[PDB]
Amino acid sequence: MVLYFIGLGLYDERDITVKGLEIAKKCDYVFAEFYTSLMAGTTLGRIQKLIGKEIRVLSREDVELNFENIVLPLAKENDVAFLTPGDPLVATTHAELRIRAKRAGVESYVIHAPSIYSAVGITGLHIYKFGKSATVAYPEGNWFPTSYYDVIKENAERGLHTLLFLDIKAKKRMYMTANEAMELLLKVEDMKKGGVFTDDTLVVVLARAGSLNPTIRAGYVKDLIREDFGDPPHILIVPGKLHIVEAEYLVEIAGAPREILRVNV
Amino acid sequence: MVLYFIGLGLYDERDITVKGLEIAKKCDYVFAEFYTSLMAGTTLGRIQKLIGKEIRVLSREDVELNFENIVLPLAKENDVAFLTPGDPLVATTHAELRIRAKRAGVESYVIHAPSIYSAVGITGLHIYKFGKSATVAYPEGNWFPTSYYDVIKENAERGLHTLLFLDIKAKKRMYMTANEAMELLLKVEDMKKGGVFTDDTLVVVLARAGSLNPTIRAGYVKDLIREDFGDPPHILIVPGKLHIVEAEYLVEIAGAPREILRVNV
Ligand SMILES: Nc1ncnc2c1ncn2[C@@H]1O[C@H](CSCC[C@H](N)C(=O)O)[C@@H](O)[C@H]1O
Repeated sequence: MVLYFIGLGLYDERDITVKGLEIAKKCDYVFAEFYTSLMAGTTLGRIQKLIGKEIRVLSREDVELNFENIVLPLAKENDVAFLTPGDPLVATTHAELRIRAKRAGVESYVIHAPSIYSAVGITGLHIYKFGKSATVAYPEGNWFPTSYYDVIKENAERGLHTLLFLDIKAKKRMYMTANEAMELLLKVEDMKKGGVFTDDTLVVVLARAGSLNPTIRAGYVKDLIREDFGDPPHILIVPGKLHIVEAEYLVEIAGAPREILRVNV
Repeated sequence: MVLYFIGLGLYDERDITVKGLEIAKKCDYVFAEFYTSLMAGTTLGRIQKLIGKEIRVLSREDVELNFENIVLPLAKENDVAFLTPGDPLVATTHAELRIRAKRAGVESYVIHAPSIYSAVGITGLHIYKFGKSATVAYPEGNWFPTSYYDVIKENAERGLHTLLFLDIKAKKRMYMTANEAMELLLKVEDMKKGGVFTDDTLVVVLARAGSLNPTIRAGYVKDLIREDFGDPPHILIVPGKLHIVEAEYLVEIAGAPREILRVNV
């Protein structure tokens, strides 16, 4: 009687690890949530066919409010798996669910999978140079989130890159595009005047990481803000000072303006 | 005409993704490098058996000096796979290899897999709170590198966690232990006296991430410096101020002392 937290990866059903698949295939009950991220290259049906089990999808409320009443009860007398997009413990609050598991006397194990947090390495930007991360949240009513702007400022001041997770409204089927994120950032800039994000700021966009042909683009906000980066999910990155090799990759692979090759050391 | 960069994941031969395995199986030639890191929970033989292909292992020199003479020629007229521990392109030197492919008229695609960079999510520490990362290198002769100490200092003063990759002598398969890293840091502290790493510093050790039975331990240096965390690899994290939820996970899951709930939050 145990509970497995198993990541499904970045884009499609084949992004699950072999370990995760073999373990999922032998579980008695399989649950999953698809509100923390978007797997744009698969369907519930394909995932179900791969693991050979029926998958009960849980809503954010089911998990946050009733994980211990829906999943844990079964884990006390059966092998249960809880599937999630990407890595189950990255940019989610699922780690806390392991405490609930302990309290219920249920042992839990974690099976990792490709995460967008590390996949950004495909942009050519050195992973160790990424600083604090942030999420660009949709404004709601009179509330306009701006914390992410300060994160960029803090990292950039230290010469570090900033990974910006983009908002998602699973129920409404709304996925924030890199374009919308840029528009919001420009609005915060006009409000704060920190000189952190402007039309001349160099940015990198990574869309549908995990697919064989993800969209990887780098350039100035003024040029990319109205560019079509394809279907979601998208992630936006605001690089700090570039090493020469980072600039070379952005130019050669992400189509960045050749002028960025001339770094100001 | 195609080169696939395929990640092998965290620990053993089943940490490769289903996508990576199926693609590797269909490749005409398969190369691999084990110098950026190692796969401690498996062997080349077990990886070969899973993929059902002979694996040509390449040294750091083979890759950095002769990638275009060893791998690319075959990729020109065949489907070739290049396996790497973890997630491809996390290691800083990997990215440039895609430019080499482009220069040789070879298409390249990246197949992601779990990376320790994202797997640390299992420590319960929020991924967004991780700042710049660093590597603790073994001092040698008259060379005593200490830049990693400064990374911790700069992250911590901003309330961010610091991921410290530990040194490895790839060919000899000798891993720096978290204990050795702590000893080194106390030594650097005694030299810099910045009050960044002392007996009272709270640290988190993650050993054998990817395994079903990783060791996750949190506590003060004075208590953990001589503790046995099991077989390698080891990762050391120096967290910044903790969110109560992070602290509760460290206490409940990582055996941290209750004291952290009042001292480090
Ligand atoms: N394949 C992908 N391509 C681009 N962005 C992605 C992505 N998968 C996730 N994201 C980004 O991350 C956000 C979800 S955050 C949850 C992340 C997940 N646990 C993981 O490990 O990846 C999305 O709204 C999007 O901005």
